[PDB]
Amino acid sequence: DHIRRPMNAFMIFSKRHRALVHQRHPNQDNRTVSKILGEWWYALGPKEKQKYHDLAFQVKEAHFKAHPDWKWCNPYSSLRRTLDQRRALVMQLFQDHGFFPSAQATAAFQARYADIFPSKVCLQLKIREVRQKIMQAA
DNA sequence: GGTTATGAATGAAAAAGC
DNA sequence: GCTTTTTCATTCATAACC
Ligand SMILES: [Ca+2]
Repeated sequence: DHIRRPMNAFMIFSKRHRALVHQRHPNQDNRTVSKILGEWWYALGPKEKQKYHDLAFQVKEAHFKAHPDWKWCNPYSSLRRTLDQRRALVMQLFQDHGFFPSAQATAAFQARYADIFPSKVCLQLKIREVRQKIMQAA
């Protein structure tokens, strides 16, 4: 039972609305529920979204007040050309199967470009990075 | 300056072993 | 088929890395 990491705005939103999403989608597993929670979080307006950011701020403040000494712990030329190519392909994946493509369509996308994405975690990260970057500019 | 990797909560699905 | 352990989907914050 070490000192945990404080919840962000989304993890607070997930803690509250996860049981409601599972009620409205009972034949879809928890990993798919996480895809729905993220879809709802993007759908919120600045009014309701700021409510959870303000709630996440107080959690961080109380966390430092309770744990004052806690610390947050954890080809070169063709590298940028590769990264730009990876983001462009994930852009096509979203416009072809939605921003939260099914695990099947995501797996088939990985195999179609198995050379560009040498692993599943490399593709999933790029799916999350590109999607989150589009939503901040909306 | 830009990118990668991590851990926060939660829980069905999978793996392990029986 | 059961119980217990391990996977992993999600955004955000962010240190570690390049
Ligand atoms: Ca078995």
